[PDB]
Amino acid sequence: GRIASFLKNAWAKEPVLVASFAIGGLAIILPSLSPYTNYAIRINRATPYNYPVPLRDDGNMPDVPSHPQDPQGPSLEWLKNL
Amino acid sequence: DGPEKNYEKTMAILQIEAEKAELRLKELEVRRLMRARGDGPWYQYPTIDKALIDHSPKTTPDN
Amino acid sequence: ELSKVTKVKTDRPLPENPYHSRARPEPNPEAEGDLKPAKHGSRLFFWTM
Amino acid sequence: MNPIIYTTLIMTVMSGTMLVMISSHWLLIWIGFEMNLLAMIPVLMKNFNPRATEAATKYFLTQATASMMLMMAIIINLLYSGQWTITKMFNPVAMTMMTMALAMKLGLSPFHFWVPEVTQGISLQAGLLLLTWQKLAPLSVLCQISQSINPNLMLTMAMLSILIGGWGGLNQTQLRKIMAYSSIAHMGWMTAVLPYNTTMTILNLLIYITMTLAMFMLLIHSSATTTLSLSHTWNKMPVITSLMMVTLLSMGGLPPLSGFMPKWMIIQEMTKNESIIMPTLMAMTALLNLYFYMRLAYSSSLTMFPSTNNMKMKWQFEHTKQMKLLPTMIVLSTLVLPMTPALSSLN
Amino acid sequence: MPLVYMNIIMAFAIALAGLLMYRSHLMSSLLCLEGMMLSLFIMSTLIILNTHFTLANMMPIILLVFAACEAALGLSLLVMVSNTYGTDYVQNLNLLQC
Amino acid sequence: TMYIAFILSTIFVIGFVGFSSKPSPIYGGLGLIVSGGVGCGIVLNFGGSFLGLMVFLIYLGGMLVVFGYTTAMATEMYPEVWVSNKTVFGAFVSGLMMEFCMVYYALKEEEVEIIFKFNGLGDWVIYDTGDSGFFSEEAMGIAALYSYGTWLVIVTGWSLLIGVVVIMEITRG
Repeated sequence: GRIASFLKNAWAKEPVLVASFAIGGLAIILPSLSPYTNYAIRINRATPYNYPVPLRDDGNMPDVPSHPQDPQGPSLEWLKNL
Repeated sequence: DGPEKNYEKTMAILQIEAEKAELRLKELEVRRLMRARGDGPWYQYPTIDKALIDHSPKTTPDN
Repeated sequence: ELSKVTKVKTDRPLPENPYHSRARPEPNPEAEGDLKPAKHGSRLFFWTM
Repeated sequence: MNPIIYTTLIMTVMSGTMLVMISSHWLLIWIGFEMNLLAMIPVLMKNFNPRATEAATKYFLTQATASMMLMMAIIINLLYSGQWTITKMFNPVAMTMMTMALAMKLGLSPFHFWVPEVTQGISLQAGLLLLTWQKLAPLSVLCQISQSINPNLMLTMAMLSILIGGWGGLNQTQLRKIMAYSSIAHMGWMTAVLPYNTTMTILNLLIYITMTLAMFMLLIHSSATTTLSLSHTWNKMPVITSLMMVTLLSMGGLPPLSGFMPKWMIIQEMTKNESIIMPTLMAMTALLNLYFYMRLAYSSSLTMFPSTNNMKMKWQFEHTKQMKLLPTMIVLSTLVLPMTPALSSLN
Repeated sequence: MPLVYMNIIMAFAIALAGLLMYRSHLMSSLLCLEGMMLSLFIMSTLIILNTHFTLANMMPIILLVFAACEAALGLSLLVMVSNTYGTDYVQNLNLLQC
Repeated sequence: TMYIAFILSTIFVIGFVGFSSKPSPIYGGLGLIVSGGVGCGIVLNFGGSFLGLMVFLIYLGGMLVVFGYTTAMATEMYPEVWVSNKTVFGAFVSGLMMEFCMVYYALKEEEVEIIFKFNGLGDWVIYDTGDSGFFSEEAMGIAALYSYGTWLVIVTGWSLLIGVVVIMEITRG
């Protein structure tokens, strides 16, 4: 009732502010309600800005990939299909 | 009361006051030595915490 | 794949002091046992307690 | 000024002081000082008068110069040490510059000139904040760097502050200027023991804060800004002027009143460090402050001055505004001497 | 130290001397304040860049922000003096003595 | 060209003398303009592209509002220049002489100690030989303000808002 009258009056007298608050409101709410924000984070972590310094192999590192391109290690196959 | 009551009270008071004086001199000397050396629990001015140092592979190999 | 962290199996010994650091100074003595009240309270001039 | 806006400005001043007293980074201490100045200027100019604008401008200029010198000292210390932490400053020139800046912020002489003017320009409400709360942050910074403070410079500033505060207080008939010069003298007293024992500085700061809160709140409760206007208060409210006389006697440093505690402890600590001439001179120079306090006590309560006929109407009405902390501040500033061994809690 | 550090410190000193030595206008004092702020910015920036203190590269921007905050404070005080006296002359600030 | 930074710093000092002698605020404005531009040049020469451009941009915008006021508050029927008053000219000449004396003493005498110890060698010496890679180290450190410096962002934003409030409260009568 009162909200509808206020919004109709707002968009009839000051339509500029109505759009700005709507656009500003979406910019705060939508990022939280999105499944791609985590992908945006992962992409930033994925980019290798600095050298991947190797670690000395003590023989007890099963998952650490002592190799050029053997299967062990993180994969960017998710980004390829994005 | 008897003359011995004041006698013993005076002895106790003298013991307490002499202990206080000796402790005050001892405290002054201890504080002076701690401030001069900084090897005691007092006058321990803070230094940089070593837990802030980042012991991780940096960008340049020479660290 | 060229950005992954790899294991390197070497034989050169791991450096013991890469920074050539000096001997760390001996820390101050650390605390003591339980607490007891001050001998005669606060020994501040005429205050007996 | 809207009360909400005034509360926000007061909270911003307090948050600036808490930022100064809470951070471990020099940049944040400087930021807190800047916020304090920014939120203090409009508080100084809450009541718009040309005198208020003049006070705000002078205070802003002085604090801006002090903040610039402080930031220069911080930058030089970083240059010569690569450190931002509040610790033993590693450059003597930077230490000197920082000491000058902090003394200018506190109003230590010969950077005392702005205090009597800014205090007189602003109202009693703003004067109380200026003379009590605005001393916390620079004193805290000085207490954090007391190890690196050159004792000679700080002692010279303290002695000059006491001398100049006493001398200035003697020629003043405006209550706010008398309070400002007394504040200068007490700041000198506080900064005298900074190189020796900072807990005595904290004790003196607390006692001075209580005494000044009591005095300013009594002045507000009497709505008096001059000796003549305060003299009339004996007729309407003798209790206020009697309590003012007691608080003035306490400020003079007369036992058994609480004002003897800071001077006594300061003399003790300075004699423990084999300094006997400086505390003696400070004690002797406190007599000027005691003089102008006594003169005020005469004009206010000890002697009765001529009132005016219109006070008869004022006799019928009772004060509406009630300062709840005034009795506690009066008691703590007059009858706490039997409680000095509480000094340890400040450690 | 390099000579550029000497020049920047000297510039800060000159600006400080200028601010401490008023002549007539309050605007020139604010100019000296802004000059000191600029000199401090340049000094801090050179120090941070030279030592590669990456995380401290945001310090000069904060310094600049509070610098122009103080400048706005000064400008507002200036307008009030002009409104109350007609000129920004520093001699009009004379009511408060001692 | 191996002493570009030194020349720019000398021009910095010259501009500081120029607006420190207190000519008409209009002329102090261009003095500060020159000083800010030359400082931007120095910071650019030391690798601070964003920082130098930032001081250049902000002061350029700030001195504009000062100019607006110089024509509204500090407007003298006869605005004074550096060669209009013997006091202003004396201050300008004294500053120039001080700068020239210190420059000469620093150059001809390699090690100079006025208050700090200054070395007469070129500023190029202190530069580092490291490689930043695919980085603008200054830019990354500055952008770390929103990730690392959340507290700084909060305090600065609050100070700016309170600054707006303070300006409105001051300029209300």
